[PDB]
Amino acid sequence: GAPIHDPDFIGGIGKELIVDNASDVTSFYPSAFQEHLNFIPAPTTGSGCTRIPSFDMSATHYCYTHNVILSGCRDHSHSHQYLALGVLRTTATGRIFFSTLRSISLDDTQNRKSCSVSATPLGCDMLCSKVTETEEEDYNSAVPTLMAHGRLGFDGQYHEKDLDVTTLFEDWVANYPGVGGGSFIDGRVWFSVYGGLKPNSPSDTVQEGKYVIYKRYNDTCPDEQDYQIRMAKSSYKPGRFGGKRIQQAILSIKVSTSLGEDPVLTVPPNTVTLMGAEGRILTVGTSHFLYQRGSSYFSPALLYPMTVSNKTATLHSPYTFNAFTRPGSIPCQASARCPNSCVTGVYTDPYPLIFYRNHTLRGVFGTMLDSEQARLNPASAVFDSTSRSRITRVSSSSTKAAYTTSTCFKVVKTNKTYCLSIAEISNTLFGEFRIVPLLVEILKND
Amino acid sequence: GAPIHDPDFIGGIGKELIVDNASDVTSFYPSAFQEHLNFIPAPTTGSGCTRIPSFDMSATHYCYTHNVILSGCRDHSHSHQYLALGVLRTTATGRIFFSTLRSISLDDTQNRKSCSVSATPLGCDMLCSKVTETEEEDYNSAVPTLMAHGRLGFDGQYHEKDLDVTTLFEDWVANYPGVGGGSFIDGRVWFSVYGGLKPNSPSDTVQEGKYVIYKRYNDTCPDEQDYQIRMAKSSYKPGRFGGKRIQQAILSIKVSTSLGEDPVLTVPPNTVTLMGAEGRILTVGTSHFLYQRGSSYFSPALLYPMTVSNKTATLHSPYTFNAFTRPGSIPCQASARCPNSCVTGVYTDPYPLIFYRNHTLRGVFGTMLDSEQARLNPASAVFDSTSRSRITRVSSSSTKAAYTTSTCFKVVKTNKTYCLSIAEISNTLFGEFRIVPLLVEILKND
Ligand SMILES: CO[C@@H]1O[C@H](CS[C@]2(C(=O)O)C[C@H](O)[C@@H](NC(C)=O)[C@H]([C@H](O)[C@H](O)CO)O2)[C@H](O)[C@H](O)[C@H]1O
Ligand SMILES: CO[C@@H]1O[C@H](CS[C@]2(C(=O)O)C[C@H](O)[C@@H](NC(C)=O)[C@H]([C@H](O)[C@H](O)CO)O2)[C@H](O)[C@H](O)[C@H]1O
Ligand SMILES: CC(=O)N[C@H]1[C@H]([C@H](O)[C@H](O)CO)OC(C(=O)O)=C[C@@H]1O
Ligand SMILES: CC(=O)N[C@H]1[C@H]([C@H](O)[C@H](O)CO)OC(C(=O)O)=C[C@@H]1O
Repeated sequence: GAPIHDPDFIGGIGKELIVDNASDVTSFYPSAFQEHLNFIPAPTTGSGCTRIPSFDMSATHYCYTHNVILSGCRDHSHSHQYLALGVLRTTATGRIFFSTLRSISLDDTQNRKSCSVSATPLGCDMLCSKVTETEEEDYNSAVPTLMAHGRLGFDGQYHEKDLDVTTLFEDWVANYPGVGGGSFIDGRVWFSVYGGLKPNSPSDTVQEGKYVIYKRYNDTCPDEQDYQIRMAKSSYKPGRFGGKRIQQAILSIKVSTSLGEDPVLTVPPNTVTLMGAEGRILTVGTSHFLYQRGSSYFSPALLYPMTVSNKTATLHSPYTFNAFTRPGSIPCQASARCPNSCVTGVYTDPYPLIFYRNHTLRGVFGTMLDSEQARLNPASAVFDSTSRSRITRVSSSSTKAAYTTSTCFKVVKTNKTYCLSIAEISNTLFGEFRIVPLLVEILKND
Repeated sequence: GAPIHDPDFIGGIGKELIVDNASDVTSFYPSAFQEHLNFIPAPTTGSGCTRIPSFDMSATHYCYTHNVILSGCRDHSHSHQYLALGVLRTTATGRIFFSTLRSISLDDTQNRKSCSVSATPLGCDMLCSKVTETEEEDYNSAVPTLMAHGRLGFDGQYHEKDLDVTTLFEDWVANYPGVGGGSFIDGRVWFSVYGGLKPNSPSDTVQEGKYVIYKRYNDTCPDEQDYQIRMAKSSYKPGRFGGKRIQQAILSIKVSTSLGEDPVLTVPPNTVTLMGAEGRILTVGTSHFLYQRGSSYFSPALLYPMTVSNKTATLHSPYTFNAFTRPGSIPCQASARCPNSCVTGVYTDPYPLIFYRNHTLRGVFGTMLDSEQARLNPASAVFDSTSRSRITRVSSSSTKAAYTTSTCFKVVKTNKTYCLSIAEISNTLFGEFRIVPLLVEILKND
C-alpha cells in the first residue's frame, strides 16, 4: 500500500486545469501568498548554502530535492543532497499541506550536483551528475561527465547506479541533469539534460550547420538577416566554454527494480531546439512539454511540445510568452530581440494552466523575476503568448532571488486551483539562500 | 513494528550524557552551530506567525509541535498547530539528521494554544488548551480553561479527547500547558501545566502563606527580612491578572488507546515552588526534573527535582544555574535578586548534561537570551551551579529572539554527544519569526 495523496486530491493532479475557450487567459490571476506547511528545510547555520530545487508530482506522490554546501554557495568541493517523498492532504478546514513521509539527507563521499527528481511508480527517481572538477573544468574534460540514476523508495531507503557514460554520453565533454523535474511516461521516466559535445563527434556533426531563430512577439530584430543567421548559428558555441557546442538533449530510463536499466538519449535537431541549457520534462493530462531555460539570447519563457514513441522523444515549435521574460546579461537582457551568442539567464519554468477544448495550450503559471539584467523582484502571474495578469509580489521592495519552479493542481473537494512556486530567496542570519515554496490560489475576475 | 532511531543512536537518548566528578562542569562547551536537516517548517507568507515550540524525544522517536497564526503574532482570532513525529538517522558520512515520518497541519473548528508534546509508546501525545477569549479575559473567566489530550499516532492519524475541566481543574480560572515538552513515565504521560487559581477555592487557601525566597549566588538582597517575606508572599498574586494566584501544577494522564483516561493533577506546595509559569518535564536517566520559566523575580534557570509515586509526583528544592539568566523587566531584570511581583521573563530551558556518579546534577546545556530586559542575542553553552562556559552565537549582531528549548543526545557509536536547541529567531520577509532548530556538539577544552 504505497503512499497516495488524500481523496480530496484524486483526479486533480497533473491534469489540464482550466479549459476555457471564451475568457482571456489573463483574466485569471494569482491570489496573495497562502500560508501552508513549509516542507523545504532552511539552512541551519549562518553560512549554509541550499540551492538547485527540483520537484515533480504524480497522481499519487510528489518528490523534492536540493543541494546543500556547508561553507557557502561558492565552495565546490563536496556537498550532499536532501530528498523528500510525500503526499498532499487537507486539514479539517480544508487547508492543504505537503506531507513528506520520507525525509533524508543523502550524503556520502560522492558529490552529486544539479540533480532532478520525478515521481515514478516505485518511488522518487533522481538523476544526478557526480563531479570532481568545476563546470568550467569539466567542459574541458574530454571525458563525459559521470552520471548516476538513483531512487528513494517508499521505504525511505535509497539506491543508485552509475550510468555507463563512456558510451551513453560518448560524444560529450560535459553532461548534467536539467535540474528541473522529470516525468514518468509509459513505464519510463524522462529527464532533461544538457552539456558539452566533443567537437567533430558524430553527434556534433549532425548539428553542425543546423540553427534556429525564434523571435519576439512585437519586436522584429533589426540587424540584417545575414547578421541574425550567422549569430544564431554560433549561439550554440558561446565563448563561455570555449566554443564548445552546448547541446540540449533528453534521456529516458526504464522504471524498474533495476536503477539505470535501458537508458536512451535523444538529441533533437538544433533546427528546432535552442542552445542547450537546464530544462524540465512536464506532463499535463495527455500532453508533454520540455521546458528550456533562457540561457541563450531568447528571453521569453519557452515550452517545446514533446511526444514519445519507443524510448525516444520529439520536440516541436515552442509555445512562447513575451510577458514571461527573465533577467539576463547584455546583449541578452530581458528585452533582447536579436539573436546573439551569450550564456546567462536563470531557471524559471512556466506551468501549463489553461487550454482549449482542442487541448492546445494557452495560459501558464510560474514565477518570473522582474529585472532587465540582475536577478531581482520575484513575480507570480498568469501568462498568455503576449501579456501578463495582475501579479503577486514576494516583496514590494527590491529583492534578491534565483531559480523558481512552479506546479499547479486542484482540490476537487473544494473546487479550487492552487499553484506551487518553489523560489530561491535571499536570506539573512542563516545562509545565502532559503528555498521557500510559495503557494497561490488561481482566482479569476467575473 | 514501530518507527525508531538508527542503531547508531540506540542507548544515547534520554540518559545521563556525562558522568564526571572532578572535571569542571564548565570545561565543556558548545561547538560552532552545525549544518543539519532543518526539520522545522518556516513561514511561507509575509505575515505568517510561527511560535511556541515544543519538543520531547523518547528512546524510540521524537515529537515536535508549534503554533501558526495567519495574520501575524498579535492577532488572537484563530490558529492551527503543526505536528511532526520522527526518528534520528545517520548518513554514510555519519552525519545526523532528524528524519520526520509524519508531518501534518492540524487545523479545524477549534483554537489550540500553548500546547506541549511528549513521546509516548503510542505515538506523540499532545495537551492543548482550547481558547475562545484572550489570556487576560480568561484569567477573569470564573470557569476553567477548556483542554484536550490528543495524540498523533505512528500511523499518521491524530485523535484527541476533551478533558472534563469543570471537575479536573475545578479550582482554576485559567490553565494552560507549560508549552515545554512533557515526559512519559511509568505508563503515564506527564505535563507541566500552569494558570490562575479560583480565589477562595480549596486549592487556593492551601497555598495561603506558602512561598519561597530564592536568592542569587554572589549578590545578596538588601531589603528587610520583613519587606522580603511580603514581596515573595505577593509574587503569587501579581497585578497583571487581577491579583489572582498564578499557580504551578503537574498533570499525569494514563497512556492507552483511550485518550484522557484517568488524568490526575498535582499542585505542588509553594513552600518549594515559585509563581506558576510555563514549564517542562525532563527525564534524564533515572532522574525526573521540572523546568520553570522565570516569569517572576527569580532570574536563574530552575530545575526542580521531580520524583514520582503512582499518578502524583513530588517536587524538591531546585538546582539553580545562576549564570543562566533570562531577560526580564525592572525590577525583575536579568540581574534581579530581591523578591518582587512581576509576570515577565521568557522560556529558555536547561537540559541535564553533566552528572556525578551519585546521580546528582552538575551541569546543563541550554540557550539563554543574553540581555538584561529586552529579548536579544541568543547564546548556547554549558552551565554549572554558578557560571557559564564558552558561548556559541546565532550572530554577533543584535538579534531579536524569544523561546528556546534544548535536548541533548549521544551517538553511542562514535560516542559523541550532541545538543539540539530549538529557538524562535528574528526573521525577515517571511513572518515575524522563524523557528530554527540549532545543533551543536559538546566539546571539552582539552
Ligand atoms: C503599499 O501597499 C501594499 O500592497 C500589498 C499588496 S498585496 C501583496 C503583494 O505584493 O502581492 C501580497 C503578498 O502575498 C505580500 N507578500 C508576502 C510575502 O506575503 C506582499 C507584501 O505584503 C508586499 O510586498 C508589502 O511589502 O503584498 C500589501 O497589501 C501590503 O501589505 C501593502 O502595504
Ligand atoms: C564575529 O566574528 C567571527 O566569529 C566566529 C565565532 S564562531 C560562531 C559563533 O558566534 O559562535 C559560530 C556560529 O555557529 C555562527 N553562526 C551561525 C549561525 O552559523 C557565528 C557567526 O557565523 C558569527 O558570529 C558571524 O555573525 O560564529 C568565528 O571566530 C569567525 O572566524 C569570526 O570571524
Ligand atoms: C552544473 C552547474 O554548475 N550548474 C549551475 C548553472 C550553470 O552554471 C548554468 O546552467 C550554465 O550551464 O547555473 C547556476 C546558476 O545559478 O545560474 C547554478 C547551477 O549550480
Ligand atoms: C497562554 C499565553 O497567552 N501564553 C503566552 C505567554 C504568557 O503570557 C506567559 O506565560 C504569562 O504572561 O507569554 C508569551 C510570551 O512571549 O511571553 C507567549 C505565550 O503566547
